[PDB]
Amino acid sequence: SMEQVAMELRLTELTRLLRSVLDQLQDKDPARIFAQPVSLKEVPDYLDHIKHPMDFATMRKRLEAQGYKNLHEFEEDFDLIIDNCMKYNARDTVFYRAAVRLRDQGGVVLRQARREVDSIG
Repeated sequence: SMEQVAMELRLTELTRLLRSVLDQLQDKDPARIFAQPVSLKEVPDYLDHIKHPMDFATMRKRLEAQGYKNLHEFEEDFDLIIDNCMKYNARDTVFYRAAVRLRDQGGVVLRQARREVDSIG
């Protein structure tokens, strides 16, 4: 149907905007701490601690399959990256501190993304 096409075009355009958001957030992680999944070879107990692991590569795979239907879904995954790190790692660690800085910096980006998503529809 034409309606299904129009819906698909909106999803495609959302995907464009989320790719630009994703790039901007990942620039706020210049150490590449959150770039890839935590390795279960190197952290064999991880899944005993963290039930829903997340990282920027995993988000990028979902994004490229047009797997985020709305900004809320995308933000959920970004928040997992931060929140998982802040639980597994202690306050005095480079990992935790990196997550705090990513959260603070990413907030700004996400605030305007929400306005754009609402504005353009």
